Amino acid sequence: AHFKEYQVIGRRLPTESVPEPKLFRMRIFASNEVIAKSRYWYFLQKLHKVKKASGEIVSINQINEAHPTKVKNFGVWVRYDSRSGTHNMYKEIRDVSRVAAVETLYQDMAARHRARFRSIHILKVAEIEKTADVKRQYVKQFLTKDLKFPLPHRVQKSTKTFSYKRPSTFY
Amino acid sequence: GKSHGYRSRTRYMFQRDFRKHGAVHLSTYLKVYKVGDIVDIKANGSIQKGMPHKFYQGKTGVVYNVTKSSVGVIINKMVGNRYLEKRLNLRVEHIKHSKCRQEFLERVKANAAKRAEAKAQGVAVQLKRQPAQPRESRIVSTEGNVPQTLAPVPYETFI
Amino acid sequence: GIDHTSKQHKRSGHRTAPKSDNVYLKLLVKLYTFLARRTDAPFNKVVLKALFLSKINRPPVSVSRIARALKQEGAANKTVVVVGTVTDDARIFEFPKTTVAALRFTAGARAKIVKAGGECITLDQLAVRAPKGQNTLILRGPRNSREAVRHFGMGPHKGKAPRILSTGRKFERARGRRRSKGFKV
Amino acid sequence: AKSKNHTAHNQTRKAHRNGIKKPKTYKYPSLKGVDPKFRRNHKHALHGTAKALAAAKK
Amino acid sequence: VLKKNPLKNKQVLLRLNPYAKVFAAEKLGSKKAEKTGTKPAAVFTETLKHD
Amino acid sequence: AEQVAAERAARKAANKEKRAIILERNAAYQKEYETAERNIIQAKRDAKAAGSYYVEAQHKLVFVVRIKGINKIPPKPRKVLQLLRLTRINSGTFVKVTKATLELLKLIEPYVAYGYPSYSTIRQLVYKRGFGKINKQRVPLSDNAIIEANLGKYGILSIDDLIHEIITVGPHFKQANNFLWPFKLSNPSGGWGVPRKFKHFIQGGSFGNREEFINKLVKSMN
RNA sequence: AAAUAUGUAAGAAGUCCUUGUUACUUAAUUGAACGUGGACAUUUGAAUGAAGAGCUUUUAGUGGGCCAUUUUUGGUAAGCA
RNA sequence: GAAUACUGCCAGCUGGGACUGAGGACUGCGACGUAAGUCAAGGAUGCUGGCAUAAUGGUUAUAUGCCGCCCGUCUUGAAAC
Ligand SMILES: [Mg+2]
Ligand SMILES: [Mg+2]
Repeated sequence: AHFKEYQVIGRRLPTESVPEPKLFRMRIFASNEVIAKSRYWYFLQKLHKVKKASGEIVSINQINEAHPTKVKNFGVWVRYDSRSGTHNMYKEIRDVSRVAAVETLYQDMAARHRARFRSIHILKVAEIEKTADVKRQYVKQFLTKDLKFPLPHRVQKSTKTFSYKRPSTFY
Repeated sequence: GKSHGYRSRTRYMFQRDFRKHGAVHLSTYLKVYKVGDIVDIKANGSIQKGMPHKFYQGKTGVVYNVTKSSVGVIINKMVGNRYLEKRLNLRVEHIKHSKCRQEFLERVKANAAKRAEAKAQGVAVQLKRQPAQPRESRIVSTEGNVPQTLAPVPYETFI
Repeated sequence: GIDHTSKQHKRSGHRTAPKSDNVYLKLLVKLYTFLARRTDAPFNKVVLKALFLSKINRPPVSVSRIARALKQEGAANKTVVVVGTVTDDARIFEFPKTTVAALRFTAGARAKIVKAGGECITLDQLAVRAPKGQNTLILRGPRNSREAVRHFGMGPHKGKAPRILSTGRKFERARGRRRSKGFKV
Repeated sequence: AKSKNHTAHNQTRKAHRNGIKKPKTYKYPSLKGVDPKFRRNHKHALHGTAKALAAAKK
Repeated sequence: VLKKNPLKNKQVLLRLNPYAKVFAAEKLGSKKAEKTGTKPAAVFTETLKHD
Repeated sequence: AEQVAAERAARKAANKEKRAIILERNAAYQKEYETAERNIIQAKRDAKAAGSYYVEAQHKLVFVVRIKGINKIPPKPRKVLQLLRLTRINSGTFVKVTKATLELLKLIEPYVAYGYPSYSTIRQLVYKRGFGKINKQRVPLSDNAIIEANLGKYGILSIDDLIHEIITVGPHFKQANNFLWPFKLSNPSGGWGVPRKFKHFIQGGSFGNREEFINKLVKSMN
């Protein structure tokens, strides 16, 4: 859906042999708290020997964007499962916030590789603080000095089923 | 043709075990059974007399008769759409006491002790067992336990 | 749709409003359904259910059973109640001075009871003497003594009286009944 | 003209229609199969117990 | 003969619950909370803003 | 023997003390509800201020709604649904959260939607669809006399007393819950929100544990 | 050496104390079984639900089946067995 | 130092629309009232117009929209070429 980012902090259940476990923390892009906690336990079952019955979640907090009106370039490292194997990819997206960047990332992977939400693993997402570290041409195109371009062929959708003049596509 | 003998399909069921073959130890002969005891049935392949059938392996029953070297046990067998009563004469090498019964009797005597001691005060004894309740509120601190951030690991061959 | 856990629309299976067309019996069940509705005594409900019963569920009660019930201690002056018929018994020789309320009395039983000094009472006179069943004692005859229940549940190793017309030697005493001829049941 | 040999289809449904009633247990179960030397003494023990109780509450 | 529904029908609402009248009087549905000036710890906010 | 004035006046007076007891009880319940929720909020704030984390208590109550119809159900989940009294689609029941009941909810996960109900949705359920089981009959509540006649042995006098016993899962929760007839809800007024129901709520469907989003669904279906 | 299935138990027909019977048993009032009298009651012994629970008689039709998911046998396979 | 978004609550107010009016003296729970009493409180009443007849309605033929395979039988399966 429209994604939100949460921090989820959890731990193992405390025993007498070891009280105070190590309080692992992860950042999850998810639609809500339930999906966020499910993905948290999914990745902790991939990492450490723990499961939901043997552990607990001590905190979940929404992390909204610090500057939601700054235009950033993000580099995203992704695992995905194809029909024959597992691959790593690095894609970079020029967008205004992290949740919108990963939303366009999920759309981009589903469009160009037919990869689903169950197949995509988000390794990391990070803002590229400096230009000329941008490595893709499709985003390096929009970083030029005095960028301007026209929008040819305007199509205006009509409300009536009949129009009384030939329309114009000037913009 | 088909074959359904008395000990058909009993190969691994009536093997002895690994490294405990041979003669049986004397605790099985020194154990004492009374009428009304609840016993588990597990056949010993080293003793061929007084053997139970393969249906009653792992079955639990009640003693109704005590003879010289054997024990009469009552099992309930599902036949069709009802249970029937089955009486078995088994030598004592093929039975042992059920531990759940003695655990329950220990609960009975400790429970009566609790009721007897708390009857002198009337403090709402609350003698029934309760299952696993949901765990209540707690405060977890980060003093020396600052959270460590984890991320998914990229893919590798590992061969 | 409902996931039904029981059979829908089933009758209760208990007989009410008896199948007989006897008008005096219908008057009696009218009186006792009034009494069972409003006197809040269990005796009236018991005799109301006993009034519905069929003939084999109303076995006769002998005067010997009545006398044996009266020989219970603290029960010498109770009123014996038989929802059904009362037959006599020549196997008993002395009879106490009781009161017996019943549907029907045979001639011998009525003669025995009124000869011993007691009395025979109908159920409506029982109702007007004891509306809540004061000092009563309900007796029932033996249901499992009929000839038909001998053959009920016949099978191997049951000892349960085969349905047979002629008896004696050579009428079912052979192969299947002694081990010299085959097997024994 | 071959036919179906054997199946257990529908059998558990047929059983669980009005099925799997546990047998009725009673106080004082049957003493058949119990050892005759035990029963022969048990008869005399209960006879003496009944005589003692009758003499106590006579 | 007919089920009149509370959460409309204030007559049967007052029939079931007498406290609803003083609830509406005191306006406990919109109750103003008392403000507290507590600030979270620096370790909490840096753990929150940690990448 | 006029018998229409003195007994009527005594009955009216007795109703007046019953009404006064119900009024002060509801005042106490409202006070303890708001102090409890404000104490939880302040405990979270103090844990954040001290640099710790406040792990709140696991919820002791769920509301369970049957979502799948009655055809083609395996026998073990079918028996669990009958034991939880969900014999109809869009039928709901409160369940006390215990390990023994969590295993049942795990068994009938693909046919129910359950979650943690709030005070508002509990109040709306009992007030709108409130039916008691009185000698195997489904009686609408509609008056406190019914509730104090049937649950007055176990201290419950009014509908808000029954609501309090439900939400604070007390000593007589089992008796109050079995007195309550299963709630017959309708289909949701705004729809289910998903194109396809019988996936898990995590998978974008409807069954499973929408742990706190059950209030929106139940308020739409009620 | 799992998972899923599977046996039993979660009391009143129970526990504890005392002492009666016997031709059984013991070196022996030693034990075995059944008992007398006395004490322990609504949290009487986990959860949930109960729609009534239990019992009996009599008789109909049926005794060619087939399909789907999962496990699986023969077969290259089959809308095959 | 604020606002707003998002989510949640109100026993907050209020506008439009549709379907239903079962029951038939009274009894109950309530509310507003000092009281008399009143009320939206255990199921619809008040006011008004037209017509009083084939007008509504029923039946029947036709037209239109959508749907509708031939019955009985054997069979796992029948509209069956
Ligand atoms: Mg399906
Ligand atoms: Mg859909």
